[PDB]
Amino acid sequence: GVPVLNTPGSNQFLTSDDYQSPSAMPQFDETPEMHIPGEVRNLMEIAEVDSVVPVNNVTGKTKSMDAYQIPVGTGNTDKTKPIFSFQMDPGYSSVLKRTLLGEMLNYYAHWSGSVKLTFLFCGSAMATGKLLISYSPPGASVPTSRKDAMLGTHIVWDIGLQSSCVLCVPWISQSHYRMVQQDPYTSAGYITCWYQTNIVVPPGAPTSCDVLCFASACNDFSVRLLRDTPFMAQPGKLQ
Amino acid sequence: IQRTPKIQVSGFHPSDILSFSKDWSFYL
Amino acid sequence: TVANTQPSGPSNSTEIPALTAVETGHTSQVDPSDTIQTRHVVNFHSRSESTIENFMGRAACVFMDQYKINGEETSTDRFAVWTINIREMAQLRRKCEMFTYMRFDIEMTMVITSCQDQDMPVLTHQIMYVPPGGPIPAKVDGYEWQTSTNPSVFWTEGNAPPRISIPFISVGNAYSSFYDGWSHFTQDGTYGYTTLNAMGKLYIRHVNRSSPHQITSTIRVYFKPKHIKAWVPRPPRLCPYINKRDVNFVVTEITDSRTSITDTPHPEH
Amino acid sequence: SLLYHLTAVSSPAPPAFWVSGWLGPQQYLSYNSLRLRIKEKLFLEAFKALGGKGPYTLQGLLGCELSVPTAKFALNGEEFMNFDLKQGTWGGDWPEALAISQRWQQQDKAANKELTFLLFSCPHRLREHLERG
Amino acid sequence: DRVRSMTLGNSTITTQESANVVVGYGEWPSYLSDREATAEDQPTQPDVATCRFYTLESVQWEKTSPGWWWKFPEALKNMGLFGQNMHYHYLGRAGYTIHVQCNASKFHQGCLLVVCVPEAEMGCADTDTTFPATELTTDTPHVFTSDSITGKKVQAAVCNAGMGVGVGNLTIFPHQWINLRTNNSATIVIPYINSVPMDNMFRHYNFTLMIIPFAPLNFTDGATAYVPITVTIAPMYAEYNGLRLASTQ
Amino acid sequence: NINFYKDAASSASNRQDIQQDPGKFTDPVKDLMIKTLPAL
Ligand SMILES: CCCCCCCCCCCCCCCC(=O)O
Ligand SMILES: Nc1nc2[nH]cnc2c(=O)[nH]1
Repeated sequence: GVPVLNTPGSNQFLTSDDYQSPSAMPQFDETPEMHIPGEVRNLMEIAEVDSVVPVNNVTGKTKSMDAYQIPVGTGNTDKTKPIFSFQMDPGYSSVLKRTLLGEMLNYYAHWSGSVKLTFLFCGSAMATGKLLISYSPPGASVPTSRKDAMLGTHIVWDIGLQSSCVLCVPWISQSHYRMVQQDPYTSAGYITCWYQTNIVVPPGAPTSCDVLCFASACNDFSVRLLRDTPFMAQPGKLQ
Repeated sequence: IQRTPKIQVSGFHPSDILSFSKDWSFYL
Repeated sequence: TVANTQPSGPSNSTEIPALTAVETGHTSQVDPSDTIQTRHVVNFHSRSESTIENFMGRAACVFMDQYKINGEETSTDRFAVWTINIREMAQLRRKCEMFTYMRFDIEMTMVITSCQDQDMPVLTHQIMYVPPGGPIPAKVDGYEWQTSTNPSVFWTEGNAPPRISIPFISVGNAYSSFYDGWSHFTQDGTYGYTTLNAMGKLYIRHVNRSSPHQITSTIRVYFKPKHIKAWVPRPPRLCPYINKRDVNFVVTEITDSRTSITDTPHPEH
Repeated sequence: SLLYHLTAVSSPAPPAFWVSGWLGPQQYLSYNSLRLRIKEKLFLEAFKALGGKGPYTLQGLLGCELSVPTAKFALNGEEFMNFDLKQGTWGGDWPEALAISQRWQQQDKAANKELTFLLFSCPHRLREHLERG
Repeated sequence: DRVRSMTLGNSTITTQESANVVVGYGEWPSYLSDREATAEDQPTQPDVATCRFYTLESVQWEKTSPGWWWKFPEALKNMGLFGQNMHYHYLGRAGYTIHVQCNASKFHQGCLLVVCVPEAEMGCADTDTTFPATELTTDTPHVFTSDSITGKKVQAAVCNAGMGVGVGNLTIFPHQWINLRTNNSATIVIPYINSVPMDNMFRHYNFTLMIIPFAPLNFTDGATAYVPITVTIAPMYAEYNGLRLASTQ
Repeated sequence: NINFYKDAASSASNRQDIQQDPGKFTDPVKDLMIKTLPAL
């Protein structure tokens, strides 16, 4: 019949090919489609949802809820020290990599887009505060004073009735994409927090409050290469 | 169930008091 | 494509896009155009790789087992059984359990290899699918193998791997990655998603009757979900898997730890 | 009429599993867990599937008569599950029956081990005893 | 928009310091439609008699409490005619308004994650065995634990919200927060979520409601030490098929 | 775009389909929340 020439790549099983193959059950009448609420069509729909960020993932606290609560307090000492500081790197930063954003990212090797860090003040309704949340692109080192941090992309969070503030990490990068793993070429910078003024409380309110951080992707966020997550390992056969 | 250990030790349940009958009741 | 960056200038107003309330269960829709001065960026990035079709559209191994060609007539080592499920391999299991309900077709591909130890030119294998309730083979040469309605694939080595499509064969309107409930109405019996797993069994054997020396073939089944619909996403599995039958886990820490809340690894020491 | 009388106890006083093999009215084989070993593990795995607190006793009657195989089981002196030779699955109506049946089929070939035991290895050894005794 | 008033049967819920209402997956409960039905008998729709606000037993928020969970609709057995229709029918199907109430002074502080988890299938604390249904279902609800427990019960270490996941990632489910400085109530309107048109209201827990304090409750001495958390839940568009003799559970 | 088999299960994956509705997870709130306005 038709003279054919088998080109290279024949009789191979590439796990990423989409070919038509004979069905095992011809004319199978599957179950009718039902409408189930909450159909997800893209992983970026999951990465766009806020998830509590364990900023306080210090040793011994990563099996508690203390991992999540950022302690802020009314006190005249160490007001010059940063409230918290981590690498803005949602793929490999231990602070961010296990959130929904970081979990979706790890299944990928490249990422791109803006990350919004939302900070929820969980103190008294009588506690007032102002915090400077900063983002420093990776050129210089980490800011070690509020003066070095106010020079970057920052926002002064006036704690009031709204209870939450958004620091948008605005995707300042030299390349269109960054690596999800760590490499110096695609470093994304640092997130630092500082007391703008202070947490001030009445005589009967608790003098120390907690802040919760939430990470999510923005409208321009996307992930590119598809890779196996380093988070799941199977040392042996299951049971 | 529980059974009365009829002594002639057999036809009882549970075991602590060795095989059992079609009754599932043990005896020694 | 993803949304472009709009130009934004200096602002001094009562609009507060950065001030929100996470208490509402609402994720803020802020983009950098609302918090800083941005430039117009015509963004051409698209989320094509992300989609559930591409995310799950990679053939993953779901079952590895071996079976000998020689043995006593009634030997059960001469055929392999699977009891089809997607919980045996942690990678595809974790990918599928990021959604509560899924509805896909399976593109099954098998990779059968031969292991010998110190002359049969090539072996033929039969992979018989036994839907729930069908007669299961007692021995490799049992009558069931003469599949009359069980779908079966035959494959001699050196050829392309065997590959078949499977429709969406659940009695429900979707596959359940999780089932918080029991098999019996009295709230006992089996707890969990093993209650809803009513996909058949997979029997694999050598169609060759015998061999001079013992040969151990290993079959690797590769599932690739296609035409996928997924509902109700869930947090990805944090803890390592223990059993292929339940959600049992050992308490795993939330993320890797640091030394202090301001511990930021920096190069410029 | 070859017959195996298997027993298992969740809470034994210091033999969690012991077997008595019979040919009709005479006992020839005795097995204890301290000193079938695959069904010793299969029986002790059954208590991990029951989810209850109180002590359980699992019994089995695995055997054959000239060939007919009996695969009956009792939970606390009450027959709760059977072996279905066609489907090759342990079967009962009680929730405990399905729970133990599922825990045993997780082993992924224990169903075929049981079916071969009842279909070929019990009749074979029964006739081998009939000839040698 | 802080104030909100919900009327379902002969019951009204008022709240003055509330966030928005969360409609689970942006869908409002509805009756099963003829194209998606499979059970052929006529459903019973006793709207006001069962689709009304039911108040569960309160729990006491403490400075160290790690959280609570309720499994629905099973927690609503013997809760009025809703529980009766659960007993007498084989199938049931309903959406729910889960109103969680926790008021406290302006000198208190704390934050709860009030989340509805569809199919919150949980793992046992002893990972080779299993647990009875009494370790999952409620009366009083089950509590999470700060540390990892053992036994034939749910692994309630709150870091893994009984499900072997990150507890901080539970916000992928229909959730809200009760920040004692912002609101004193959380409302979640969850529709019927399942892989089948209807299901048994007893052997299947369609969703679990978790209240988990992410910021612990704190107050100085003189402030009210007793701060309860009340869960009021109302079925919605409830219907039942396969009426038979009543269950005995 | 050609199907050589009669069954719909025996096709390739729908790789070109890119659609999404992130509002059912990010804005599942009943009353609409305009971004520039106060949340409460
Ligand atoms: C020789 C023909 C082989 C037929 C194989 C039938 C394949 C069974 C169907 C796959 C079941 C997938 C279940 C997914 C459950 C889940 O989403 O968690
Ligand atoms: N209060 C209310 N909100 C809806 N949103 C969509 N449908 C409805 C309805 O019927 N009542």
